[PDB]
Amino acid sequence: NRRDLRDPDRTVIASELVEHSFGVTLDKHVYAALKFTDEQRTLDIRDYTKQVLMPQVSAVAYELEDYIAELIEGAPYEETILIDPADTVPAFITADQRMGEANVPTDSRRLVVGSAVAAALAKDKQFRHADWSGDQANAALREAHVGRLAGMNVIRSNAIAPDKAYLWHRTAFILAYRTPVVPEGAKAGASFSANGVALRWLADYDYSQLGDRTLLDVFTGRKVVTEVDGSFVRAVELQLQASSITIVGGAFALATTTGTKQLKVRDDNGTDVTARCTFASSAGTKATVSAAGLVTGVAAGTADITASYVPPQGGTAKTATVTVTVP
Amino acid sequence: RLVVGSAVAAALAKDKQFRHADWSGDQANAALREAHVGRLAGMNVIRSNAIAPDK
Amino acid sequence: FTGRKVVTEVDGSFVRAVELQLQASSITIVGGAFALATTTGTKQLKVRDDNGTDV
Amino acid sequence: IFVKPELVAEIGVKQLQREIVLPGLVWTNPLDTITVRVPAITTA
Repeated sequence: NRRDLRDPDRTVIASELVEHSFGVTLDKHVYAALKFTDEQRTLDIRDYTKQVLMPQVSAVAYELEDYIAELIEGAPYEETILIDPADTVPAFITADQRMGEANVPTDSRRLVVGSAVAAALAKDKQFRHADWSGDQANAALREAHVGRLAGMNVIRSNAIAPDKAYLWHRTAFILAYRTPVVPEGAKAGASFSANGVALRWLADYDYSQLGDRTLLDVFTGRKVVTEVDGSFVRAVELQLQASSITIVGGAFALATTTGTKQLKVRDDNGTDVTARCTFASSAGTKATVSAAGLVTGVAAGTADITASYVPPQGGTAKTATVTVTVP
Repeated sequence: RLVVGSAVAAALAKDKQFRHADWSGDQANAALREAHVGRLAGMNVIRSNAIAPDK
Repeated sequence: FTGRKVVTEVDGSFVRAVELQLQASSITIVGGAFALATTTGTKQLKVRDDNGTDV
Repeated sequence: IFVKPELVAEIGVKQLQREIVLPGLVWTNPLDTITVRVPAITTA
């Protein structure tokens, strides 16, 4: 506190400190089970390590990647940055200055971008034109790699949404993994490990069901590191805001007079937005459309379907109408 | 001594004078690369979060 | 114990230092449209100024 | 049911704070009051 000299009215007025804390716990049990129905096992399966162990390991690894994936966006993000499709580096500069405002350390800042973000960076004029880029090699034209940008490392990952990027400090997410202890009253298994973390492979013979059953399991726990006041300022999310949408394939008939067609809609950037788009039919009796866009032909003729998408930047929802000719 | 805020530094990085390598004149192109303006005018640039970012 | 002082000139002008201020073109409220929290809640509104700094 | 202790740890979790850059860039003078003389400039 600031004290006025030669005027004692606010004598002392001391201060204090309160140390904070947060808890991290294991709450998920990632497991993959396979019943083998022994009579099938005697003739169907040929290589136990090839067509059984490898698929299980791959499934567990991809499940762990997905577990990281929903945890990445499962945080109280404040802003979306709203990267302009044409000019993209101002968005990165804004994200960097937002991180700097929160006094986040610059060292060990991991940035992961999607395929659409990399495509937008490649399409950007400031990275193609050598006079606007600096490097005479022009990697944007000779290749597709973008390189270092705004003091960050670009890593492509398809697990996250293509029109999404995440820049987080090293101490932002807490992931804990526990290898299950092999029981002393069961057949000995193995110590298969995928991407560093070790899994437990427990196999048992079910005499009641005349089968063999195996399980690959591992314990895990997740935590999002946030401030005391509930302000997650240790990471930033960048979104590729869109300006137009269109239904892929243009005009189409369908399949037949009594068929189905899974309609798909893509934005101008080139990202799938089918899940987050609504579909309306102006000729519902002529053509029936589902919530996910699966239009079903109930009556032969000509109809129209309008797909609406809420823009990430906000405002009016972009609409696109496509005709259909049900045979 | 010249001291700029977060907003001023962000605008300097976003300036076309420094962003464009041909206009900046530096083949390193520090604006697109690791964010740092460097020497501006006849002095250096000091980044401080204590002062107002817009001033 | 500390003491503050600004070194002005004899005429009465502070020409030994200068301040630079960023311009503002438009202001936008964060989050666009929002409901609130409930029928009897509170919400701390925040507004941008197209530059990044808080106003 | 087994009673267990509690664990409180600390691994690289530092609260965000400011940076001391402004001090040292100003004319600091040690030490009632301090008066600084202003030299005079004559005319011809």
